[PDB]
Amino acid sequence: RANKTEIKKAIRKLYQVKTVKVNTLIRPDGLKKAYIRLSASYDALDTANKMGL
Amino acid sequence: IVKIRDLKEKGKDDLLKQLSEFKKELSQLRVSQQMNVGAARLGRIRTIRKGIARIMTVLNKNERENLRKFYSDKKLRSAKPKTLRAKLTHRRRLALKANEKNRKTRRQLRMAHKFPRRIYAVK
Amino acid sequence: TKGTTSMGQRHGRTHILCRRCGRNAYHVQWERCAACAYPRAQRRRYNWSVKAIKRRRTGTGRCRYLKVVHRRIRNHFKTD
Amino acid sequence: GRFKPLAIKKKYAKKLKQNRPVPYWIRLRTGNRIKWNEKRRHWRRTKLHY
Amino acid sequence: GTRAFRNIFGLDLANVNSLNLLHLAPGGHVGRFIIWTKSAFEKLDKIFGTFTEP
Amino acid sequence: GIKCRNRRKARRAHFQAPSHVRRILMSAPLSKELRAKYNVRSMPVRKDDEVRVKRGKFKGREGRVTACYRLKWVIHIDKVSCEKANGTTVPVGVHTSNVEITKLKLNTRRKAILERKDRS
Amino acid sequence: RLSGMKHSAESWGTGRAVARIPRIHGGGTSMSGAGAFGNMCRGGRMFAPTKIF
RNA sequence: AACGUGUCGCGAUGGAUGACUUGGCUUCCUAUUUCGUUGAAGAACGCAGCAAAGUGCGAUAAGUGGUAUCAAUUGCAGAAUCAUUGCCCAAUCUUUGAACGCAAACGGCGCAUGGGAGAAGCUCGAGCCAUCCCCGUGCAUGCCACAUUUCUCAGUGUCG
RNA sequence: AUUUCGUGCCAACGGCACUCGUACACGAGUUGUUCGGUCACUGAGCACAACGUUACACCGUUUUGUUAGGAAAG
RNA sequence: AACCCUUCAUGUGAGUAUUGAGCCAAAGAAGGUGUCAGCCCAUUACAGCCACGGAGCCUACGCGCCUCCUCAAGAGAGUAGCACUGUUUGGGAAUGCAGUGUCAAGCCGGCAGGUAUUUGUCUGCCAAGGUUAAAUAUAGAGUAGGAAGACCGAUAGCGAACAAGUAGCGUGAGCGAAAGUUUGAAAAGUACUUUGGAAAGAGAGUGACAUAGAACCUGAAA
RNA sequence: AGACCUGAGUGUGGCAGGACCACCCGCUAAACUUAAGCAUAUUACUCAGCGGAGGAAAAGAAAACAACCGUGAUUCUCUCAGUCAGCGGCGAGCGAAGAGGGAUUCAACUCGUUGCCGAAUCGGGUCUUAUAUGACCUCGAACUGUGGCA
Ligand SMILES: [Mg+2]
Ligand SMILES: [Mg+2]
Ligand SMILES: [Mg+2]
Ligand SMILES: [Mg+2]
Ligand SMILES: [Mg+2]
Ligand SMILES: [Mg+2]
Ligand SMILES: [Mg+2]
Ligand SMILES: [Mg+2]
Ligand SMILES: [Mg+2]
Ligand SMILES: [Mg+2]
Ligand SMILES: [Mg+2]
Ligand SMILES: [Mg+2]
Ligand SMILES: [Mg+2]
Ligand SMILES: [Mg+2]
Ligand SMILES: [Mg+2]
Ligand SMILES: [Mg+2]
Ligand SMILES: [Mg+2]
Ligand SMILES: [Mg+2]
Ligand code: NA
Ligand code: NA
Ligand code: NA
Repeated sequence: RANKTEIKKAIRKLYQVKTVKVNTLIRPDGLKKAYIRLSASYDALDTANKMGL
Repeated sequence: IVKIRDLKEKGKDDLLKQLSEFKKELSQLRVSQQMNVGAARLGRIRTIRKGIARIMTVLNKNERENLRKFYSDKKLRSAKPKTLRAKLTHRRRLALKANEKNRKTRRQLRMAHKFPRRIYAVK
Repeated sequence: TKGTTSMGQRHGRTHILCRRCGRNAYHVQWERCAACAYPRAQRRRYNWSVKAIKRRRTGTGRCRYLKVVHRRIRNHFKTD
Repeated sequence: GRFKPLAIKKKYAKKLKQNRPVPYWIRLRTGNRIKWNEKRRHWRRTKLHY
Repeated sequence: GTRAFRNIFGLDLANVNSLNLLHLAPGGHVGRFIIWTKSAFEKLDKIFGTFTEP
Repeated sequence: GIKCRNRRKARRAHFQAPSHVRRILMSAPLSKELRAKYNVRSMPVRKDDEVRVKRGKFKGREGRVTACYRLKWVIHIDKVSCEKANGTTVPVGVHTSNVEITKLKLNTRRKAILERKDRS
Repeated sequence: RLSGMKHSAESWGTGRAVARIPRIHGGGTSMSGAGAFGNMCRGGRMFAPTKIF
């Protein structure tokens, strides 16, 4: 039930990054998936390592 | 882990802080769940979830206690939220009160006083 | 051509799912349910089908609130 | 086709998740009576429409 | 005087007033072993009467 | 109070008993030495207790109680076991009415029970 | 009083090469077309049902 | 001769019979005995470490709280009075439904009021934050009483 | 309504066959300021409100410029 | 221990069974436990003992204090009645009711008194406003408990002893099953060798019994 | 300009709808069937349809029976009684009441009207530990009559 604007603000609060685009889809099993592109000043690989991926 | 006896004394600000730390710790556990975890790390998810529910229980009760005290006066008696009023069945809330059901007229009062019940026995 | 050939001429649909009961009985064109009579406030109940009545009556579902209030009555609304 | 309401899409999603076998560890429980999922569905046998 | 003689398996207790035929003739067959207390024995003349005595 | 004139009702109450009821139903007699000391006929069994089996294939065997499998109405005793085909060792269940208690794991709550049941 | 008689069975009539007993309606149940309502039928009503008076 | 027929011993196919029974049916009795706008009954969607159905529960989601008892639960994990178990006072209670802001094969669209976030801009990292976005509450129709410090009106109705 | 994709698999199924498969198993896949719909139009039509009728609304009227004996504009 | 003889073997689950001694009973009561149990377990009682209890109900109409309170007229009007029509009743020259028309009395009143009319007595009541426990129903309802049965015993008894108003069928209103997981006391649910791609076969092993091997007690007929 | 009457808008506090429906109360209302045919009759003032409650409902305190040496609200039970009561193509069929023995029962009350009074009544606000059957105030309702005594 979340929308794009709420997702973008939640990401910054949780991980302290700035984004440039959010794309969403609803999966066939009912879940919602989001692709989030970070700004060039932020490294997605560095953030994923901090997350624990 | 938390104990309900310790959460009782803490203030609202302290309880709200402890809620945020528990929610953050739960989020990290879900991330590891997507990867391979191990049995020990898979446990304590229920422990964190239980602790969150205990903090919310204390927070809600304190709020409801404050509202009851605020409206604890005969002045308002109608601004009180319906959820705070005593809930019985729908029929019991409309039936008749104790004082309304036993009302007697002036003639009824005098007759009852003049001819009271007696206990007599025979022989 | 009224048999096998005519089965290939059936294209649309008369009924869809009902918002109040399910059951796939909501007439699309007439905008009413053939099972619960929605959007009429009263639902259907006929004594020429006691089998159908016993399928829908209370106790065939969850009774989410009735369980609570029945226990409160048994304990004469003990409080605090 | 392409069009379907989100409510209808959610109903189909629940039926997809139901179409799966019984876990192996369920059969080893004390006093078990379940051997296989009796409510399996195939898209060519039974329709269920929606 | 029943308390001592209850719990004894195979012993039946009865009251001289309200004698039961289903107990006196089990299965329809007559002739049952009956033990009489002295007080109950002396009451049989009054309860059932005699010949030429109601 | 499970036993009733209704056999159908008595059997339903026994086999659908909750966990706290099954604790009482799984009781064992005390030994002669314990009876002479505590003056109690029998007590419910618990883990870390010492028992001696009196009825069945294991007669005269002694051991310490390892588990109280209430879901299977049995107790597990160490050194009372069987070998599998692979060589693994598995415990064998024994009904609690076939054993007797020789040593009790004392506790402040268990001591309260013994004083409750003291006939003298 | 309702035992064995809670169906909507009726006779198929003559000309269908089957006996004239009432038969259960519907399809897809293995109960469809089965004999019903008779004291000789499986799941039917017994002869002279017992009463409490 | 082969095929075919018949009797006996053994073996298949099939699921009768007997013995079992936490189920049904029938009769009788006892209560601090009878739902809902303080949102019912029903209907949908979700929740377990491994969890399809069923059961319990509702984002506090196989449960939080109180109480009595005490060592279990168990398929494998895993934790070690506090669990489990029985009962019950305090709570939570998603989307709907009489369904009631307006609609509806739409997880759609408002008005009023109070909050929240804010990567533009402004002022001195901080404070104000426009557009956009999120959340709480109120807003159906009819009928009854009141305007208690006695609200605003309309009639070539009757007077003045 | 997952039949799509990859890997594996041949018990049952594809009236013969299978090493193949729309079969079985385990995991994956559907990205929008501009595309279609709603936002935001009227049509053949429908029927909430109001009124009337009916023992009983679960009935009738409701686009020929248009509701209602009709004070419906905030 | 299977056509007969010889050698060599292998075979009896769990004592609630039998026998002999006791003991309890204000308790002999019917459930569980590897076979038929008063004394292995749980139960079986007050001829009782503890904690909790916010509303309600009962008790010198329970018991104190303050406050309050107390000790000539008339009688139901579009009503009753009457006519016609319809329905209803055992009610028959009309039992009750409904519609329309007509429409009272109270200065010797009105209604009833089971055959119509007019007249006079006698008897009993006083319509057209309202409230009210107990003894009664529960003929397909509930919420919690209890008690049972000369009943059925898995094609029977509820459709349903089982994930049953489920699977499945129909555009829909609706229709609606089959199926005891009853192996064994206990999974001790067949390690290992050998042939086979696998499924399986031949040996070995567990178990009192494997012709008790997993939809596994018994296992009939065609 | 100001009253009264009639009628609107808004605000404050409340209530109705839906479910259950075995039993109970009010309406509406068949045919199969029997009559060896069938139309009045019967099935039946039943089934199906609509509305409304409770823990029970409904009834209930004489404009009642009787004709006696008189009973005394309602409900229910045995009986009266398948009736030498009665209705009916007088066919098929149908069909009660009073009395009598019981269950229950300290069971009974009061609006209007008549006579004597005439806001002594109600709502709201404040005080008394109190939304008191108390007190004070009230150009609020009520004299087109609320209350109290016989
Ligand atoms: Mg998109
Ligand atoms: Mg045709
Ligand atoms: Mg066509
Ligand atoms: Mg059409
Ligand atoms: Mg479709
Ligand atoms: Mg049957
Ligand atoms: Mg083939
Ligand atoms: Mg009345
Ligand atoms: Mg059956
Ligand atoms: Mg059946
Ligand atoms: Mg209603
Ligand atoms: Mg009700
Ligand atoms: Mg005829
Ligand atoms: Mg004939
Ligand atoms: Mg004819
Ligand atoms: Mg009444
Ligand atoms: Mg009749
Ligand atoms: Mg008056
Ligand atoms: Na139009
Ligand atoms: Na008249
Ligand atoms: Na009816």
